Amino acid sequence: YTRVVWCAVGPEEQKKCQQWSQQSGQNVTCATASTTDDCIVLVLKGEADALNLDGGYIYTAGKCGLVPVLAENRKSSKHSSLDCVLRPTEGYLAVAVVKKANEGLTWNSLKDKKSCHTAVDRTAGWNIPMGLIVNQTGSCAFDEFFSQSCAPGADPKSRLCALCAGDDQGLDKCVPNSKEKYYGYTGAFRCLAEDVGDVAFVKNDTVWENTNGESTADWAKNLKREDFRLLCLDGTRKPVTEAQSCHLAVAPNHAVVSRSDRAAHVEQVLLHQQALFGKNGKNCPDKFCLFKSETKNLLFNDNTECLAKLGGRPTYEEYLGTEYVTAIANLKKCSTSPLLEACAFLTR
Ligand SMILES: *[C@@H]1O[C@H](CO)[C@@H](O)[C@H](O)[C@H]1NC(C)=O
Ligand SMILES: *[C@@H]1O[C@H](CO)[C@@H](O)[C@H](O)[C@H]1NC(C)=O
Repeated sequence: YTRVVWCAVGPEEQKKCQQWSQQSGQNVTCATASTTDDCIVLVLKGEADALNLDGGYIYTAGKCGLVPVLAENRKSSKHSSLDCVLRPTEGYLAVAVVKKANEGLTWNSLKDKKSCHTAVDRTAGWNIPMGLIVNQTGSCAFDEFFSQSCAPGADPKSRLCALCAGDDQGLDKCVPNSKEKYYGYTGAFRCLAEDVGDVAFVKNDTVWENTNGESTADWAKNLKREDFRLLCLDGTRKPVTEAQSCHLAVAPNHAVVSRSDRAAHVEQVLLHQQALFGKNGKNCPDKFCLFKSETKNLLFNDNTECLAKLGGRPTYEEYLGTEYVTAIANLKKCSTSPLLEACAFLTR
C-alpha cells in the first residue's frame, strides 16, 4: 500500500523506471510487461498501481474500471503557460479544414470526397475524424469512404495512399515520415492547399502556422488564412480563428490511470516525485528527470511540463469528452481490443 508500483512497457521504460525507483528510494517501484494492454491488466489486478496512457488507452482502461489521476500537461512543445500543477492545459484541437472557395462542401457532404491525413492511427489526423465519420454513417468501412486520400502509413496499393506523392523524386510514397511530402500536419495541410485533397484533418494550430507568413516554405508563404474554413459538426463552416467552437474533438492529454481505490495515494506520491524530479525539481538533471528519456517519451512524454491536478475525480468519459469518446468507441467497435473484450467477460 505505501509503495506505488509503476508499470513499464518495454525494456527501455523498464530501465528508466528502475532508475526512478532507485532515486526515489523505493517508494516508487516497477512492474514491467510487454504491452500496454498487459499493464492495464496488472493495474486492474492490483499487481501494479499506475501508468500513464494515451487517449485510446484511457478509453480502454476507462471501460475496464480504471480512472484518470493526473494529466500530462504539455508546454506547447516549447513555450508558455503557468502554473502547471493546478491548471490542466486544454489539449489540442482536431479540425477539419477545407478551402473557402469550395462551398458545396460540408461535414455531411464528405462521402466520395478527397481527404488528406497526417498519418494512419494518429489522433487528430485519423482516429478522431474516421471515428466520427463512422459515427455519422454506422459502417466500419471508413476505409472506402473517401474516393481517394493521402493517409501516410496505409497500404500503398490502396485508395488511402492514392494522393500521397513521396519526395522530390516521388520516392517513398505514402511513407509515415517527413519524406512523404503530405506527411504530418504540414504535409496534410499542403495536400489541401494544392487542391490535391478536399478536406485536411489537422489541429487548429496547423493553418496558423502555414499561413500569412508563419512559414517561408515555397508552398506555404503566399498562403492566406482568409482562404480556409473549418468544418463544424453542426454542418456549418467557420473561419480558422474560431477553432474552439468548430472542431471535431479535443485530442486528450495523456494521463496517469489507477484503480479508483488507489487514485488518492498515487496522486499524492507523484506530486512529491515531480517536486523531486520534474521540470524544476530539486534533483532533476542532478539525479533523475521524470520527463526526459534516453530514447523517446519513456513513461511520460518528453514535452511534458508537469503532471497536473484534474479537479477532480472525473471518469474517463468526462476526461476524454463526448466527441472523443464517440470517436474511439467507434474505432474499437470496428477493431476490437482483446482487453476490452476481456473486461466485458462476466468472469473477471
Ligand atoms: C488556435 O491556435 C493558435 C495557434 O496555436 C492559437 O493562437 C489559438 O489560441 C488557438 N485557438 C484556440 C481556440 O484554441
Ligand atoms: C453521431 O451521430 C449522431 C447521428 O448519427 C449525430 O447527431 C451526432 O452529432 C454524432 N456525434 C458525434 C460526436 O459526431
